[PDB]
Amino acid sequence: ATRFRQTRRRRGHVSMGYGRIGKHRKQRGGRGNAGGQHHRKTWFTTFHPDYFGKHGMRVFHLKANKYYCPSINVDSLWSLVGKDVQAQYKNAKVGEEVPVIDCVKHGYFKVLGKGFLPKQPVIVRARYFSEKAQQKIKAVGGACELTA
Amino acid sequence: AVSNIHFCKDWRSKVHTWFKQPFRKIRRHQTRVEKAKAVFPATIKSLKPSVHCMNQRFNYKLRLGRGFTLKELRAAKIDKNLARTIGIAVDPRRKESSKECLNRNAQRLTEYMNRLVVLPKVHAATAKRLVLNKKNAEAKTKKAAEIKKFIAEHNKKTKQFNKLPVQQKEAKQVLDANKVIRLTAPCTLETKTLTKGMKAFDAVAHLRKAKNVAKAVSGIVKGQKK
Amino acid sequence: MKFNCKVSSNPSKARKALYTANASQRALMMSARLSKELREKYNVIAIPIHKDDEVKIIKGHQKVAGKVTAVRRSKYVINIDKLTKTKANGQTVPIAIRPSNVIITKLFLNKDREALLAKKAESRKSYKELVAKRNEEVAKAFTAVYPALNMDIFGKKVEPITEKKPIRIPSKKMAEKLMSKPTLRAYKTGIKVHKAKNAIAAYKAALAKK
RNA sequence: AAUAAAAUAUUACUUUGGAUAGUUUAGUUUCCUGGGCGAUGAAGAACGCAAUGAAUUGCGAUAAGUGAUAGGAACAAUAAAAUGUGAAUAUCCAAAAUUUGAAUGCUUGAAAGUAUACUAAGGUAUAUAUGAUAUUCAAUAUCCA
RNA sequence: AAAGAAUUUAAAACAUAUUAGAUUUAUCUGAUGUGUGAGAAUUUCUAGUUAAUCCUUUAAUAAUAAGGCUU
RNA sequence: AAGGUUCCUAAACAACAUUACUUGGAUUAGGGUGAAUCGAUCCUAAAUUACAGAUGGAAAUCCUUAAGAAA
RNA sequence: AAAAUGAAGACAUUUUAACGAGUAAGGAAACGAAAUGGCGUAAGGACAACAAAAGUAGUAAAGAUUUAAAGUAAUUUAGAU
RNA sequence: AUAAACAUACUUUGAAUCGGCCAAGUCUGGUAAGCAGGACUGGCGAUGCGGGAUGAACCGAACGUCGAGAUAAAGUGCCAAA
RNA sequence: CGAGAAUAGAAACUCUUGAAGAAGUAAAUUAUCUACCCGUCUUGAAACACGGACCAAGGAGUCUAACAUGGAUGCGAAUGAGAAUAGCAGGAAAGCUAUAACAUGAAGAGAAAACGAAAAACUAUGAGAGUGUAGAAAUACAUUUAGCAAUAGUAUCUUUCAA
RNA sequence: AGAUUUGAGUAUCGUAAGAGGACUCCCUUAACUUAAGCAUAUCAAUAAGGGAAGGAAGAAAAAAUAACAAUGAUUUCUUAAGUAAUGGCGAAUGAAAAAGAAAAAGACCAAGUUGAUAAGAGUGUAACUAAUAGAAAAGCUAUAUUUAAAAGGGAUAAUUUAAAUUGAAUUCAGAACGAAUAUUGAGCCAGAGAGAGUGAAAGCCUCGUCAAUUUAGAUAUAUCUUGAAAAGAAUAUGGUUUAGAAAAGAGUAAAUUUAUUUGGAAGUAUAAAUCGAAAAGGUGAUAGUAUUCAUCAAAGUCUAAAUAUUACAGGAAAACUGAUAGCAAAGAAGUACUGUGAAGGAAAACUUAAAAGAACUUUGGAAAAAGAGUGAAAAGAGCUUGAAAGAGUAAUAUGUGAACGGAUAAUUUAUAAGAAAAAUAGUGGAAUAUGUUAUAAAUAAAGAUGUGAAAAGAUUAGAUAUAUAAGUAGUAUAUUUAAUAAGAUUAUGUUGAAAUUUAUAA
Repeated sequence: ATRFRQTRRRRGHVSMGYGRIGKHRKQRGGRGNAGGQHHRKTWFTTFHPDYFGKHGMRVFHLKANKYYCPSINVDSLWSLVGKDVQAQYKNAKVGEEVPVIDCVKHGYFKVLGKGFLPKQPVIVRARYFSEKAQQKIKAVGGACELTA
Repeated sequence: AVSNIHFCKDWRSKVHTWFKQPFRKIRRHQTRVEKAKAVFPATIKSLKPSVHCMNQRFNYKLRLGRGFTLKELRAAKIDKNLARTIGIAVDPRRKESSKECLNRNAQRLTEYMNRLVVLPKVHAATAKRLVLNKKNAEAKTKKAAEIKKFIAEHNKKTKQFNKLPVQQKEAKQVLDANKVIRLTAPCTLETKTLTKGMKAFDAVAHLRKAKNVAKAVSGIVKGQKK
Repeated sequence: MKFNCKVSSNPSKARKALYTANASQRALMMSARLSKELREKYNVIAIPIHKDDEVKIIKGHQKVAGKVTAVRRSKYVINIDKLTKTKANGQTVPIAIRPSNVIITKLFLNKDREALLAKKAESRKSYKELVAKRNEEVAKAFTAVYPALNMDIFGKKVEPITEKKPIRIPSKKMAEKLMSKPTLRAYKTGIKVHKAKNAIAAYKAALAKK
């Protein structure tokens, strides 16, 4: 909407809101991130204090697929099957039939332990487990299964 | 935020606009229709395997591959020379990855071969194959008796190749065979019985024992040479 | 609406093809309509004009009837012996007339107009029998749904549905609050004007009664 | 102190100028189909051709046009002649297509020319590199009587 | 010392033996055969012993080399 | 050499030759250039350019009778 | 700014009180008690005689010259030629 | 004690700007400068109005459009109101 | 003599001018007061600082791409999927439909290996809801209850040599 | 002499050249610019220079990825991704596998084998030849399996391309105009209300547009026929007697160095100098040696489809420009004109419906002027309208070294405000007010909770017909017989808000 810009409101003003003592000239200190260590050092120190330097080891060819590991906490496990199934198997214990949560089928590899689980037995099938994740699943009456 | 914009080169000669996009649909769709009218079996997008994706990030998913291996055709009792003529993709470059891949893609070929209806090479009713079917039809009936029996009672040498299903039927023209034979059955909610042993299985220790075993092979080799 | 993608609906392209058209397509464009006497004899609506024809001007200052003395296709005009203007010094010049302001009253039919007119006649008949085939098919499908009616109802007067069933919808209260001020003010003024007209109509009727 | 000749100001009319308004046989962009030249001489250049033409258009010693096939009565600034026994007009067709130009017998500056062979004048062929076949040769290059 | 069922049918790599051919050279070429590799224990824990022990070189290790982290 | 019809004649003077022009190298329309012997054409000078050969990534460059079964 | 009223009136409500200079600069649009208010140029989609012939126009459009009126102003409206 | 609810505390985003100049019951260098440089405050810049004849800074006083009065700096022989 | 209070009383008019042009407004001239050349750089220009002879038309913060803040909008542990692409009616550069790869987010710290969050929280002040009394018009006190947002401070937990 | 090798001349039949280069494949070591200087770097496979191509070109069938529950020629799009990495680690530069789509197609030489070997080659044609990757020849054979006389002709149909033809409804009526399409009134067509022309605005005047027809041209599109439907042939795993007891791309891969290049960093790609393999070997991007593992098998060739296009030609569109705008060019525009040359490079749209473009007289040497006439109107060719700057004419007004502006009045001019009407006392009450009745209208429901039906389907168990059959409730389709689970959609009860406010007639 060019009719809502500031240019339409500054017609008749000589400098178009840019100053008379200091004009609107071509440059204001260099093109791009110029002068990162001479006259814009106070900008990089103030707002990007670790911009210049090196840190860590180079990975010549990083295989980004080997670091892929989606995570889900324990409190969010039941949302995979919904509250309808959760209430159905609310009154189960050892011996009878218990729902299985397939984290891998939903795209989750590692199960972390955060928050609180409902007080029902459940079987959790996944690729990795945290120490506190297995504790919270076992403390509620469930079992942990590995995959892949 | 520090800006990283790569417009210092002459981007104006690098700009590609998509004004032809609404007309690619019309071109491709019309050509796709034209091929179907020419020889409708051709556009069927010949059957393809069910192969897993690569890497652990995707390895639980199935996707159509290119071509059945020569071992999968043998398992399904199809000649590799006749396979290409009846809309089957064949990829000799594919090494058989596993027994499960061999079995799963053997069902795909067998299921496709049951839905297949090959028309006679010559439309005349005097074609040799149609005549040949009549000549040995009496042998088929007695053959179909004993096969129907030891199947009905039971429930190492087999035919090398099966027969091509050849007959005369109405032309029900289906634009592709991959969408008729699904890769994966719909997934229901799996559910299991909780046992005492299941409650006792410690998953974390198994993960760390498996990991720490792999990281102690160096300690084994280093101490060996000493 | 045009659906043939080959023809153009650009006004500028149409005029360009009008000025640069060759003689072959200029003849078929300077057509004129036959008169009642000639239409009944030949069953032909219009034919391209020709020299030595007799026409009658129907639009213009002078509606005279004369003989065609010149068919100028470069100027897209025709000339009549009766329509002339004296050129000051004494000589007369013909007055150009567009061929769409005249109707032919006497053909000059040697041998090719005869063949053309016969061809033009059968084309009219062939289209008439084709329209009749379509019309009965449309009528046949109308009877199968309304067997008690006939297709002539579409040519007569239509009686509007006078029933005024209202519907309760929980948005009529919000109608005034869903208009912008420019369209709210116009709506309210129309209501105010309509009410005042009804008030004067009511007062007039009372006076007429009394 | 006085004058309104000049000067100044307003309006009407006229003038120099071509703004403004109305308009478009012209452009710009995108998209669809093709992307069809040449030793069988191309693209380009030059000269010439209309009853009255200088440009432009079309054409090539058959010249603003020829034949054939469609086409059906015109063109016009002024005359002429032709014209339903076929005027205009149209073309992936037929004949024809000047000097040049890759330019290719030799030469070429703004150069007029000119050699041989085949069929006086006219018309064809003869540049360089190259494949196949035919024919004539060269070198003891290898044998060899 | 204490808890532990482990998931279920279409198979090739060849470590090879044993034969049917050919070969002399760092000699090869088929087929018959079994296991391998097969599936209807494993973990924790206390006391020893041995070994390894700051991270990485992305198929697994090793001694060299190189790169990381702190100063 | 350069110019290119400016040459000759007739009609005519809107424009042009710092006034004017009946004049004009200006407007319009016609006419006008005759070679065996004068020149070009022929020969070579300073120099210039080809086929093949040599050089070059390339465009192209060198060579002018040396390198050629050429001339 | 604060009170009162508030489906449509209208003048962007009613009342009271304080306030109003200004270069550079800022206050985009919408927001009923409106988080500034408006004028103008051109083009696109709608609306424009509510009873079935629905904005103006050869009974004179656009434009041009002026005379007057409205608005603090940008500008608008109308008459005459 | 006095004042303070359109008080107070802000948060975010951002414009312009960092050539200055003047006065003085002030200071330093200099013989001195309408010179050069500083401490505190008020101004001019950005500012018109009344007075000083005239003046960026002096004195009174800061500005929506007007009417009527009392005033400020300062004036009351004529220009010029008294 | 007399406040309060109770009881009774009283205000509707003249003149002049105006379609023979009132009031107002506009134009020209005169008279008193008043008025330096516009734009720009500059501490400071009417400047003996620069551009400007006059008029008309053209004339200068726009477009693409990445990020951030902010106001309106839809959905919300999800949002987008006008990613390519594939279909539908209609003939359509428009419209509609696609259980979908992925993008951002739901988990953070470490160079990396290796890991991966509760004492079902605590304290302080704080939004709101009542009941009574009184002034008495609104409103002003007493008292019961709840303690969201925000700020600050605590335990506890993940990662790091280091929070 | 003769048999060969090599090299020439000539003759015949052909072949290359030049134009174009928008898109395509390449050669070459630009600089301006950024880095607030600058020298590496950036600009940048960028400009200029040069070569070669087609309707597309390039690439293309792993000495390829990956470390997986693994993929599998090439090309193009999405994502990865401003990421790994590169970089005076500064400015800045910068991919690819995985994954989602469009399209899909695989075949050859060389080497090896067969040798009464085959106009031209024997210094070798021809035939066979790979993932069960020791092949290759001759004859027998077993089992599964494929199989109509091929190619080429002729005809109909279908799908497309082009041309031609056809293609409705007021030649309506009145008034008025120079002129009707406009205006008033009465009708009609529409699978046609896209558009143009017509004295002026048209759905019905012309041409076209919607629905169509015909005729030609092709398709590797089907049918029938030539054409018999046989003999045989073909695919794969075996057995058998002979024949045989192989090959798999060399100045190549790699190495030392130099130079360029790359995101590729102890060297990603190319080239040059030197060196140079093989009882093979290459790759797994941190150099090195060893042992395992994985995965391919280089150093010859071809290959459609999906993709690009601002040359050029033909079309269609547009929230583009409307004559200082839009291409430089709306007219004889790459034209006039300038330069020795390479090159540079404009301006200029409009009379009217129709020229009906005044035509005869007087004055004048003539050009012209005045009459006259045409036209709806001179709009009179320097022609639609005709602004400002600059002048001329007429009217009005003013005056001593500038002019113009503002406040306030005076003079003059102009504009411009009206037709009703008093007091008191007989009638005469008229709009309206108050409240009484009646009528009409408008205004209250957001939800909550019961009982059903139901299409396309899904699953399971039978039956029938067809095809196929692995020894794994056999599979697949079509039609039916039942049964269970849910069902988009959809029907209908109960429950729960009224009594006010306006208008109208008395």
